[PDB]
Amino acid sequence: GAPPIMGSSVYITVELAIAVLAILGNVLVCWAVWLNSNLQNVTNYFVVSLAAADIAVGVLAIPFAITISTGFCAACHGCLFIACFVLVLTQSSIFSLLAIAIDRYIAIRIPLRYNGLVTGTRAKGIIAICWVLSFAIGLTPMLGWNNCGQPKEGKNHSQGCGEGQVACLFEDVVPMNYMVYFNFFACVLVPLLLMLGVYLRIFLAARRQLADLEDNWETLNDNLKVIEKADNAAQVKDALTKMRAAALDAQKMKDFRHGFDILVGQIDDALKLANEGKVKEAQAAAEQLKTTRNAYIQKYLERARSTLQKEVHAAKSLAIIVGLFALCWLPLHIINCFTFFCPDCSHAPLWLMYLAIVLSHTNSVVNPFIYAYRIREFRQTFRKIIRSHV
Ligand SMILES: CC(C)CCC[C@@H](C)CCC[C@@H](C)CCC[C@@H](C)CCCC(=O)OC[C@@H](O)[C@@H](O)CO
Ligand SMILES: CC(C)CCC[C@@H](C)CCC[C@@H](C)CCC[C@@H](C)CCCC(=O)OC[C@@H](O)[C@@H](O)CO
Ligand SMILES: CC(C)CCC[C@@H](C)[C@H]1CC[C@H]2[C@@H]3CC=C4C[C@@H](O)CC[C@]4(C)[C@H]3CC[C@]12C
Ligand SMILES: CC(C)CCC[C@@H](C)[C@H]1CC[C@H]2[C@@H]3CC=C4C[C@@H](O)CC[C@]4(C)[C@H]3CC[C@]12C
Ligand SMILES: CC(C)CCC[C@@H](C)[C@H]1CC[C@H]2[C@@H]3CC=C4C[C@@H](O)CC[C@]4(C)[C@H]3CC[C@]12C
Ligand SMILES: Nc1nc(NCCc2ccc(O)cc2)nc2nc(-c3ccco3)nn12
Ligand SMILES: CCCCCCCCCCCCCCCCCC
Ligand SMILES: CCCCCCCCCCCCCCCCCC
Ligand SMILES: CCCCCCCCCCCCCCCCCC
Ligand SMILES: CCCCCCCCCCCCCCC
Ligand SMILES: CCCCCCCCCCCCCCC
Ligand SMILES: CCCCCCCCCCCCCCC
Ligand SMILES: CCCCCCCCCCCCCCC
Ligand SMILES: CCCCCCCCCCCCCCC
Ligand SMILES: CCCCCCCCCCCCCCC
Ligand SMILES: CCCCCCCCCCCCC
Ligand SMILES: CCCCCCCCCCCCC
Ligand SMILES: CCCCCCCCCCCCC
Ligand SMILES: CCCCCCCCCCCC
Ligand SMILES: CCCCCCCCCCC
Ligand SMILES: CCCCCCCCCC
Ligand SMILES: CCCCCCCC
Ligand SMILES: CCCCCCCC
Ligand SMILES: CCCCCCCC
Ligand SMILES: CCCCCC
Ligand code: NA
Repeated sequence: GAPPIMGSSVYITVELAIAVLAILGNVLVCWAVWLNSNLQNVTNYFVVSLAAADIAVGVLAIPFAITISTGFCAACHGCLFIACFVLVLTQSSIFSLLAIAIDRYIAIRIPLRYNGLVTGTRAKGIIAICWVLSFAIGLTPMLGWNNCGQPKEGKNHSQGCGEGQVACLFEDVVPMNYMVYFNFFACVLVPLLLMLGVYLRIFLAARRQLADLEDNWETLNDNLKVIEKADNAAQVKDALTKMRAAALDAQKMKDFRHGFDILVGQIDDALKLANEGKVKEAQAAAEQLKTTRNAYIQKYLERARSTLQKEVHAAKSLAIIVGLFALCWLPLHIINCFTFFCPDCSHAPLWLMYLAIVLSHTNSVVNPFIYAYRIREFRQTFRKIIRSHV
């Protein structure tokens, strides 16, 4: 086989390239949120926590990955810290992605309660708790779920390690049952399936809200046509009963309120005429509603639709981030499943292990590109920072 330094040189060069780009792009994200008060909202506090975890991949996890590739002699607990630190950063990423999804689900489900429920102060406390939990989950092997008690004595003596020392190789110190059942199934796949569930629920909520606005609108217009081609008070009365219910529903901001006030008032004016049997006076009064609709109600309808469409576009952008996380991490998890569940299978070759490691690290480069492409407020801020400060 080719001298191992040759494959190592390629691996290390690739890891350093990824580290440089992870740091630069994620620093830009943080700098943008810092500069632009329009980016300073609770959603973007989780974006910043996620960017911090990605900067720590370039600054720490990649140098650790380079180190552990050598199989250097180390105290087994020092070795575990180097092997497991990236699991803390990845767990922190999962908590941030889950928080973003739930945040967007609260914003679309109860918009009026959002600002008083989801505050900056609460977000900061959740981020701190999530970072503590990420340390506890990713460094669980350091608590004694590890192979330090069953060292590879042949590798230890071949590499010349001292006493209490092991050849520091990931799959010699970190148990595969930890990596498959605890890390992958419980701590990554369950949260990814939950996020999939939350985004589903966001898109279902948006679609139901957009459908309800269109139905209210159509109830308005159809009942207007019922009233026109009507032939007695009872008919005009029944339609105006529908319209009034529909109009109070659409209502649920001074220029807005004046609109629904006029409309409801006109509906009651025409209701009083109908109840008095005055059918043509009722119909004339109902014809008035058309100018209230054209001048106020169509404006509110188009603004509510535009807000919901923006929320759908934003939820697609954030879900793409989750999909790219899944694409970059699953290969390594799936290889661990083959290693663990298929002892009769040939182990994935080294070149494939290193490709899957590098792919996982590339995930710390991509988020700044998704933001620049998909989110106008980020792209415009990145442009200002690059033109001005470079
Ligand atoms: C990547 C780049 C674009 C930016 C990096 C920024 C800076 C701050 C990186 C900092 C790197 C350090 C944290 C690296 C730590 C390296 C440690 C883990 C190396 C350990 C090697 C060691 O212990 O020596 C080996 C022998 O001592 C052993 O065989 C005997 O005990
Ligand atoms: C995010 C996505 C949209 C795009 C991601 C792009 C991905 C595929 C990264 C591309 C990099 C590769 C084309 C090149 C990497 C080649 C590396 C993995 C070769 C390593 C060879 C190897 O096995 O060396 C290690 C061993 O020889 C041993 O010495 C221990 O280091
Ligand atoms: C602020 C940032 C830069 C601090 C980074 C400190 C890092 C590099 C320190 C903290 C704990 C350290 C480890 C502690 C113990 C051991 C076991 C020893 O047998 C080999 C070195 C090794 C594996 C150390 C490597 C360096 C290490 C990982
Ligand atoms: C999430 C997307 C990108 C799917 C990627 C699936 C990857 C991880 C799959 C596709 C084919 C798979 C390989 C197919 C066959 C073998 C041979 C066996 O002896 C060890 C596992 C190994 C080497 C598998 C590892 C995982 C593998 C590389
Ligand atoms: C993509 C998300 C939603 C699901 C993840 C699917 C994972 C857990 C699946 C996909 C392919 C599966 C593997 C397919 C084939 C084998 C070989 C068998 O001898 C042991 C089980 C094993 C190794 C499976 C383990 C679980 C596995 C890796
Ligand atoms: N299985 C595994 N191996 C390694 N590194 C060692 C690659 C290797 C595997 C076998 C061998 O004999 C020599 C080297 N890093 C690893 N990182 C992860 C990981 C992180 C998150 C999910 O899986 N899994 N993983
Ligand atoms: C991109 C800047 C320069 C890139 C670094 C060059 C890579 C050469 C370093 C080789 C060191 C190898 C150490 C031992 C590896 C053996 C692992 C089995
Ligand atoms: C918002 C600021 C981020 C806060 C980060 C602080 C994290 C401190 C370290 C966590 C301590 C947990 C210890 C559990 C693992 C012990 C294994 C040796
Ligand atoms: C296993 C599910 C993975 C599916 C991937 C979803 C991503 C879709 C990509 C379309 C939109 C991408 C926007 C910009 C792409 C830049 C990539 C660096
Ligand atoms: C070896 C380093 C790998 C980093 C690859 C990251 C890809 C990010 C997407 C860039 C797309 C830019 C297209 C511009 C037209
Ligand atoms: C402010 C952080 C700068 C840290 C630079 C650390 C460089 C680490 C070199 C490791 C040498 C290990 C060689 C073993 C003999
Ligand atoms: C900054 C406030 C401290 C946060 C306290 C974390 C509470 C931990 C509760 C149970 C821990 C379960 C860890 C799973 C391994
Ligand atoms: C054999 C070395 C083990 C070191 C573990 C000592 C620290 C206690 C762990 C407390 C974790 C609390 C985190 C909050 C859930
Ligand atoms: C989302 C699917 C998760 C389920 C994957 C579980 C696979 C268990 C594999 C058992 C293999 C047993 C091998 C014995 C020879
Ligand atoms: C990084 C994940 C995608 C990798 C796709 C490559 C598939 C080739 C697998 C062949 C390896 C077979 C070796 C076993 C003897
Ligand atoms: C705007 C409030 C968000 C604060 C998030 C900062 C996260 C920093 C954690 C650093 C841990 C790296 C090891
Ligand atoms: C309100 C915006 C504040 C930006 C916080 C920057 C956090 C960067 C921490 C990176 C740590 C990596 C070592
Ligand atoms: C006594 C040698 C092995 C002990 C391993 C300690 C690693 C954890 C300390 C790191 C501190 C983080 C800043
Ligand atoms: C600039 C960052 C330097 C990368 C750290 C390389 C550490 C490799 C250690 C080899 C252990 C014997
Ligand atoms: C991979 C993104 C490239 C960023 C271009 C330069 C921005 C500099 C940020 C400050 C360190
Ligand atoms: C575990 C991550 C969940 C974060 C939820 C988002 C805000 C809720 C505050 C009441
Ligand atoms: C592997 C399941 C997670 C995928 C979620 C992506 C949403 C489009
Ligand atoms: C259903 C799980 C039992 C199989 C365990 C296989 C571990 C090699
Ligand atoms: C024996 C090496 C085959 C594949 C090399 C890696 C592809 C990028
Ligand atoms: C210049 C960095 C060299 C990488 C470690 C051998
Ligand atoms: Na990450």
